[PDB]
Order: sequence, then structure tokens, then C-alpha cells
Amino acid sequence: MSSERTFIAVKPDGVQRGLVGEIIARFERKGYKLVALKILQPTTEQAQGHYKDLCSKPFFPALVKYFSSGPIVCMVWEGKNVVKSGRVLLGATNPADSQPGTIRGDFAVDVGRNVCHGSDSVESAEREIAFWFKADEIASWTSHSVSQIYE
Amino acid sequence: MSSERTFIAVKPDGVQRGLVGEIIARFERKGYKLVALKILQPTTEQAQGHYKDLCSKPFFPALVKYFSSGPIVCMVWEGKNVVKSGRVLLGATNPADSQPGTIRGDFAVDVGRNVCHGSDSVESAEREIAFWFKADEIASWTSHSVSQIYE
Amino acid sequence: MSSERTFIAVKPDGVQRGLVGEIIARFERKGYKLVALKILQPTTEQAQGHYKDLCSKPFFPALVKYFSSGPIVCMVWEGKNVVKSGRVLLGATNPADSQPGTIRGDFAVDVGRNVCHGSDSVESAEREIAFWFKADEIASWTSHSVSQIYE
Amino acid sequence: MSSERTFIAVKPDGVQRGLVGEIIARFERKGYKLVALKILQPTTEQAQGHYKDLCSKPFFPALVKYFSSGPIVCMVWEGKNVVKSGRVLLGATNPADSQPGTIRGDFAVDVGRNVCHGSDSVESAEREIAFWFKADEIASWTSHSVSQIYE
Amino acid sequence: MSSERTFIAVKPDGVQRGLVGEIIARFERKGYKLVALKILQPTTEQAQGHYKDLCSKPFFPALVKYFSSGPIVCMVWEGKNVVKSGRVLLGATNPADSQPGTIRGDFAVDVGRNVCHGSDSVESAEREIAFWFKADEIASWTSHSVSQIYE
Amino acid sequence: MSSERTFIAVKPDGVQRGLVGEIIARFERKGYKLVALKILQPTTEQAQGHYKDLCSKPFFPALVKYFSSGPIVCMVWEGKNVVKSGRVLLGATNPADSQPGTIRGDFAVDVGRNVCHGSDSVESAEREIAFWFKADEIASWTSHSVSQIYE
Ligand SMILES: Nc1ncnc2c1ncn2[C@@H]1O[C@H](COP(=O)(O)OP(=O)(O)O)[C@@H](O)[C@H]1O
Ligand SMILES: Nc1ncnc2c1ncn2[C@@H]1O[C@H](COP(=O)(O)OP(=O)(O)O)[C@@H](O)[C@H]1O
Ligand SMILES: Nc1ncnc2c1ncn2[C@@H]1O[C@H](COP(=O)(O)OP(=O)(O)O)[C@@H](O)[C@H]1O
Ligand SMILES: Nc1ncnc2c1ncn2[C@@H]1O[C@H](COP(=O)(O)OP(=O)(O)O)[C@@H](O)[C@H]1O
Ligand SMILES: Nc1ncnc2c1ncn2[C@@H]1O[C@H](COP(=O)(O)OP(=O)(O)O)[C@@H](O)[C@H]1O
Ligand SMILES: Nc1ncnc2c1ncn2[C@@H]1O[C@H](COP(=O)(O)OP(=O)(O)O)[C@@H](O)[C@H]1O
Repeated sequence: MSSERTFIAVKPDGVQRGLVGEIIARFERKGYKLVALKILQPTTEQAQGHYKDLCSKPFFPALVKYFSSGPIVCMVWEGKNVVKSGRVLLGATNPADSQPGTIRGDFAVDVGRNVCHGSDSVESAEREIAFWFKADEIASWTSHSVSQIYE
Repeated sequence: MSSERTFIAVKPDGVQRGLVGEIIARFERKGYKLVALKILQPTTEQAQGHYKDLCSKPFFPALVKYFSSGPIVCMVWEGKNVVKSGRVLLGATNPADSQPGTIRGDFAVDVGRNVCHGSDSVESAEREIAFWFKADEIASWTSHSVSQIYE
Repeated sequence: MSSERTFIAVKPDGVQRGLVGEIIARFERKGYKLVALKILQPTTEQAQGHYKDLCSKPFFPALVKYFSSGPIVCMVWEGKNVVKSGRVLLGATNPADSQPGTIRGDFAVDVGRNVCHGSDSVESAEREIAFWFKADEIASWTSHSVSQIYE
Repeated sequence: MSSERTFIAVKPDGVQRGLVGEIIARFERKGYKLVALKILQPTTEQAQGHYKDLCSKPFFPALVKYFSSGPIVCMVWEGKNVVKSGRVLLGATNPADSQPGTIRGDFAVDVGRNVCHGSDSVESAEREIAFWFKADEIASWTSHSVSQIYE
Repeated sequence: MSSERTFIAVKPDGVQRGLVGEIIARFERKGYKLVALKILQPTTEQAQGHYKDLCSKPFFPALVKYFSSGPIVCMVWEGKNVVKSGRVLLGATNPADSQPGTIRGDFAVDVGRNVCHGSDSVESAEREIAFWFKADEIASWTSHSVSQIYE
Repeated sequence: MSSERTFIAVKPDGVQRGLVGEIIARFERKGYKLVALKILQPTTEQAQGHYKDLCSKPFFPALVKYFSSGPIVCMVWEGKNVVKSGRVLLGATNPADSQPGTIRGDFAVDVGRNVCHGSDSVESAEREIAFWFKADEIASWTSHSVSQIYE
């Protein structure tokens, strides 16, 4: 099911600690396709609508203030199982339950500063993709390698 | 039990995607000993006898055609627990159930293209070793490091 | 002087070979600040204008058509001497004159498939950046580690 | 709980196989703080008091002789959850039950030669810290990054 | 020109230090194509013939006996300028004149323990390859990414 | 000649950026032997004496105060030509004249924030080592792989 996409974001602490290329390179070596990319500082409202599903949690306002306080890098990747493989690569929410070899397990310590975001489902990936990206910032191309990665 | 050996093969998709040195280096850093090495294109019959145990599976013919369609790299490694440590290093059959830090978890997406093979048991390792290698292509040497890795 | 900017493009061949994060990581290690990023397929038009100042040369239309055959990743890095140093990280024009340790040194064979592009001077950086980026695609932020990197 | 510390030791086989920087770098990338460091050859008595809790095990004397036979490198690291994250990073006692991405899973084969030690609890970390280090060999400093790693 | 071939040998000291996959990876990154590989212990005879064109020199018998004290890994890589570029990846003869980024730059101290060997010219490559490999040990394949690497 | 020693210091800026293990790893790869290590904050006194032989220069007090603003990691490596080669791994004084592949090449921008320090000669090594280390802080050991590295 090769056309699946997920949205991955490096977060302000990930951008500040020099981790964007490291994380891009993990998904590249895996065989996934980068189809979208930008760096920007979310606004409060962007930070709020992105984490909309957790407005009741008492961490919410500290989260929205932190996410909107510097540049994040947004990406979209495409391939088979990219959403769930995305989350296996990122690691558990708390970097303390996160295994070595995962992004959060290798580079982060605190659940509040956990470097990177990844869609947790296909329907959520499709909603995060449409939030941050206009269709048309989404490059369509074909990897010279798809026959080495799929069939 | 230091004399155990396993057979590891990079497969056509692993060779094409430039992953042979990466995988050799993982077993090296671990402390294992490379005792055999070659690059060749299996034949249909080689591809069939190597995967002999699965002639009833409906993936078999696509597998045998894929395995025989380009060069693989065969290796044999020697050390304590090398067969089972080999399989922990390779990762689950499906690269989607495979953890980050494992060969299939780090570089592959599709079960059909999963970069590398490893004997799954000692008796199977001994049968794959004898299939691909003549005795005599098997170098005997002693690591200057065995006293740092064992005792 | 510390607000100097440079334009780095990963070429279509860099993107197709899975080099994007590797080049980003190297700029980040060296202490530079990423302020703008994107992926898109240059039209022939943008290839001609990006390379206007070389239209009279024989390779120019080969060059033109290649650069617009696939997505590229455009970047703008900030920091002190980032223009000379970007040139330095990328290595000579022609990978045959490129030292290992540089991106062309390590990754490239043909001058025609040399993976990446970097502004040759400050003037050229200013042109290529306004060329490829609108004012609102640029982030402005300050890196927490400015004091560890700049006297 | 940022002031937690743990004691990590590379062991004689880790020092001999050129693994100290690799292991220091793992804890660095994770966000932890190095607060203490030295290289020395334990004595028999140091080797015995360090592993005091296992004087009844029949491996004890081979262990104490091995630990005291060359230089180890001792370190103390500081951060939230550093003791338990330390042990997740090191891997299972036996390098054969240890996952890829962990120090013992990536570099070791034999339980008897397993490259590195890590405190297994806070009270044990505090006792190993006081055994090997005088207060005053413990540098107090503040990472320019604590606001990127915590809050 | 694109069918140029080179002979790379990892020396016994490269094999004993766990460098085999590191050197393979570097050739592969740079875009070269591996076509032949093996491990074996050179007899003194093969050491003399491999180095015939230097029998009159004082180091020659030191050289001869070392090169035949342990397994080596022989390779043949294909691509454009692969002979000059292999020399380039390996770095100067004497690691004291070798830049970091090169294999001797990064890994070697003594000219007598310089890890790896590479053909000095096309003539020499042709000789050393037919020297060390039979026609049937050579793979012939075409790399899926030929177009990303070669104009 | 094989007992030559050099003093490497990671500067406060190297420690604050998470470079300590990266620099240790590079010395270790190249085959050098670590014999002494520690972390501490130089007093202004020790900064003045470490750099006595440059008190007349204009940068000297900037230099003095920086070097004593934070912990540094001091090291002493042993091996053949380790003084010239340490200089070589670190790269030119001023990172603007430093090749990629070197520690300043890859990691540094300002001559004032150049990450690391290395003895410029054998005399200077002898001075800086007795300067920074007591006789009992030095380990003496022999590396199992001495024969793989030294003719
Ligand atoms: N207990 C908590 N304390 C502070 N911040 C939290 C907590 N749980 C979650 N967050 C912040 O909220 C983000 C979103 O949480 P959630 O969607 O449940 O996890 P995930 O990012 O792994 O899908 C986290 O990644 C973290 O930055
Ligand atoms: N469901 C499947 N679809 C396509 N190919 C498969 C499937 N299962 C296995 N194969 C191919 O068969 C190879 C051998 O399968 P098997 O021996 O069960 O796994 P393993 O290689 O992990 O021991 C796989 O590695 C894969 O290349
Ligand atoms: N002599 C040549 N033959 C073929 N292609 C060339 C030649 N010179 C340049 N090219 C191609 O066009 C680009 C020209 O830009 P140039 O000013 O020559 O240097 P740079 O890329 O180092 O800034 C290269 O990066 C390369 O892909
Ligand atoms: N079965 C065993 N055989 C030989 N040595 C062992 C064995 N179990 C433990 N040791 C040695 O003892 C050290 C301490 O054991 P223990 O404290 O239980 O494990 P850990 O180091 O993971 O906390 C081990 O790391 C290993 O070097
Ligand atoms: N002056 C010397 N002293 C000691 N050993 C040497 C000397 N020159 C060469 N050697 C050894 O013999 C080999 C000789 O081959 P050579 O033509 O000198 O260069 P290369 O290996 O760079 O092709 C080296 O790779 C090295 O191990
Ligand atoms: N011209 C200069 N301007 C500013 N700072 C300098 C200058 N020269 C040296 N420094 C600082 O002081 C140190 C001086 O030592 P030096 O003999 O110049 O070389 P090295 O560090 O390469 O041994 C440097 O490492 C650097 O941080």
C-alpha cells in the first residue's frame, strides 16, 4: 500500500539541538520517500489546532507555548506502512520508555521535550498533512529505487 | 561455544542499495569473525535449493526469481551464539515488525524485499554453509582479540 | 558578518540517492543555522535562471534539463563565513578534484552528477536565495548555542 | 528529577577494543551531562569492593581478576532518569539477550566480557560514585542546553 | 571508461582490526560497483608475485611475510575513474602523509601497517585482478542507480 | 618513539556541544592509546600557565577567560607520531583553514571557539602533560593490538 503518507515534525528542541538531518536520514535509509518539506515557527493557533485533541490535558498550554516558540521542520513521507513504521522509528512518548535506536530513545530525555512528532494513524496523518501543507507544496516523483524496495 | 558459524547473505536488493559494508560492519563491531566471503548471482536452482523448505508457499516463485536476479553477497561468521545473535541483528521477517537498530528495521520496508538472509538455526547454518561454500573457501584464522571478546 | 547567508541545493541526484539528511547533518555539525527549506521540481525556466550566468557554456543545456528532471531540496543556511565553508563542505566542482570528507569527495563521480550546489560568493548567494525563496518562507530565529559557536 | 547521577564504567575489554568514545557519545547525544571522568587500573580490592554483592558467585574470582587487569574508564552522568535510561542504553547482562542499539547488544558477545558497567539503582549509583570518585573530582556546571532538554 | 576496474585489498591488519565493512561502505557511498570479493590467506608466493614489481627494495621481505601472515579481503570495484579515486579514498602510502577522511588518514599509523592496498594505475589493476581472481569469480551486473551516478 | 605522548584538551565549547566522545573515538580509530583523562574547570591561573608562551598577544586575555569559563576534558594519548597526527586530526588553528574530516573542519567556525587543543610539538606536549596531570593520574598499559598497528 505504497501511497500511504505520514507527517513527521522535528520540534523546536529537535531543531535547536541539530537533529533534523539525522532524523531525515533515518527515514531515507529505510526506503521512504520525502515528498514535502519546510521550516517554520508555528503560531499559537497552529500549535493549538495541531494538538487540538488534548485541550483538556493540564500540559496543553505549556505544550502549545513550547511548540510555537521556535521553528519546527515539517515533512511528509510516503511508502508502505509509513505511519506505523514512523512511530516505531520515533519511539514511545516518554523518551524514558523508548528504546535505543529510536529517535526519542537516542536523543531525548524528557517527555516534555521529545524532539519530534509523528502521525499516529492514517486518518490523523491525512489530517496533519492538510493542516500544514497546501496540496502543490507536495512534490510528486518516483524513486529510481522503488523496484528495489517493493515487490 | 566459539566455533559456531552462521551463513548471512545480503540479497539482490541489499547489494543494489549499497548495504553490504554496513551489514559487514555490524557483525565486526560485535566481535564476530568473518571466515568466508564472495559475491555471485544465484541461479534458479541455487535460489530453489536455498529456499527449498518453502516450495509450497505462493510467494516461492516470486522469491526464487528475485533471489536469482542479481548478485548476492554470502558470508560465514564465527563465534558464541552467532546464529541466534545473527537473527537478533537482522530483525523480524517483515521489516514492519522489525525494530530500529536491526538491519531489516533500519533499511527495509517490504517483507518481499528485506535485504538480507540469516540462518535460523545451527543445523540450518551448517546446511547453508555447505551449499554455498566449498570447504577451503573457508579461511581458518584466529582474531588477535579473542581474549578481549571471550573468557 | 554573522548574518551571512548561503543557498545550498541538493540536486535531483542527491535526492534520488538518499543523501538529503546526510548533507543537512553536516551543515548542522559545523554549527550553521537552517532558516529555509523546501522540496520542489524546478521548471526548465528556473533551471535557466538559476544558472543564467552560465548560458554560453557547452554543458549548459545538459545541465539545464538534468537540474529540472526531479525534485531538489533548497536550503538557506546562516552563519559566519557560511559561503566559503559551504563550498568547503561540498568540495571541488568536479568530484575528481574533491577530497574525502567533503560531500562530493565521499559521494560523487561525475561532474554532471555532483549531488549538491552551493553559492560561490556572497553576491551569488543573495541572488539565488531571493531567486528561490519568498520573504515569508524564511525563518528567523536565534540558536541557543550562538555563544558556543561565535566569539 | 535532573540532579540524579549514575556511574558508568567502560571495562578492560571495552577500553582495549576502542569503545570509550562511542559510549561517551551515546550518552551525550541523549542529553546527559558528564560531570566526572578518569581512566585507571582497578586493584584487586577495588575490583572486589566494586562487585562486593556477588562474592558468593562462582564467577566472582574470574570477574575480579578480569576487572583489575587493565584500565577502565569511570564516568558519572547527570539528568532525569539517568540511572534507568543508563541501563536501557547498556543492554541486558548477557550480550546475547541484548538488543541491537544497546552498547552490549552492538559490541559484545559473551556475558563474561560485556564491555561496560552501569549502576542498577539510585542508591547503588550513589554508592559507586563515592567509591571511585572523591567529591571535588566532580565538576559542577550547567549545560547551555538544559532548557532544550528539560521543561 | 565506465568499465574501468580496480583491485582493493584489505590487508591482514585491516581484517584483524574490524575495518572490512568500513572500507566496503566507503566505496559504495562514492557510487562504485562491487563485482568480486573474497577472503583467503595469501601464500608467500602470492605475496611475492603480488608485489614482484618491488622485489629489489629493503622493506620487501618484511612486506612479503606480513601480507601472508593472515587473511586479507580482495575486491574488485567497477566504475568511472575508480583507480585514481580508490587511491584517493585510501590516502597516501605512508599514513603520516594521509589526510583525515581517507582510510589511512583515519585508521593507520605505520607505513608497515597501512590497512589496505589499491592499484596504482590501470595496467597494475589489470595485472592484480587477473592475478588474484579467476574469470568465473567475477560478477557482472548493472547497478540500478547507474543514471544517478553517471552523466 | 612508540612512547611519544600528546596532550589533547577538549575546550569548554567542545564539552558544551556534546563533542567529547566524538574526539575520543577519532583518536582511538587511528590506533592511539588513551592513558589519562579527566574533567575539571581550569582556574584563570591554569589558563595563564597553560598558555604562558602566548601572554604578549592581543587575544590572550579573551583566550584566558574563555578557557576557564567551563569544564574542559584533558587527555593524554600515546603512540608513534601522535603529536603531529593529533594536530592533523584537529586541523588548522583557525577553522577557516581546516579541511572537512578534521575535528575543526567538521565542527568549528571561530578561531575563538575551536573546540579542542593539541600540543604543537614534543617539548610542548611534555610541558602541558606534566602541567595538567600528576604522575599517579597516568595509566600505563599495553594495547592488545600493538602488533596490528606498529611495524
Ligand atoms: N505527561 C506529559 N507532560 C508534558 N508533556 C506531554 C505529556 N504527554 C505528552 N506531552 C507532550 O505532548 C505531545 C503529544 O502527546 P501524545 O499525542 O499523547 O504523544 P505522541 O507525540 O507520542 O503521539 C508529546 O509528544 C509531548 O511533547
Ligand atoms: N508473506 C511473504 N511475501 C513475500 N515474500 C516472503 C513472505 N514471507 C517470506 N518471504 C520471502 O521469503 C524469505 C524467507 O522467509 P522465512 O525463512 O520464513 O523468513 P526469514 O528470512 O526471516 O528466516 C523472506 O525473507 C522474504 O524474502
Ligand atoms: N566542464 C563541465 N562538463 C560537464 N558538466 C559540467 C562542467 N562544469 C560544470 N558542469 C555542471 O554544471 C555545474 C556548473 O557550475 P560551476 O560554476 O561550474 O561550479 P559549482 O557547482 O562548483 O558552483 C556543476 O555543478 C555541474 O553539474
Ligand atoms: N554467568 C556469568 N558468568 C561470568 N560472568 C558474569 C556472569 N554474570 C555476571 N557476570 C559478570 O558480572 C558482572 C556483574 O553482574 P550483574 O551485576 O548481575 O550484571 P550487570 O553488570 O548487568 O548489572 C557482569 O556484568 C559480568 O561481567
Ligand atoms: N619506505 C618503506 N618502509 C617500510 N615499509 C614500506 C615502505 N614503503 C612501502 N612499504 C610497505 O609496502 C607497500 C608498498 O607499496 P608502494 O608502491 O610503496 O605504495 P601503495 O601501497 O601506496 O601502492 C606499502 O603499502 C607498505 O605496507
Ligand atoms: N588571531 C587570533 N584571534 C583570536 N583568537 C585566537 C587567534 N589565534 C589564536 N586564538 C585562540 O587562541 C588559541 C591559540 O593557540 P595557537 O598557537 O595560536 O594554535 P593551536 O590552538 O592550533 O595550537 C587558539 O586555539 C584560539 O582559540
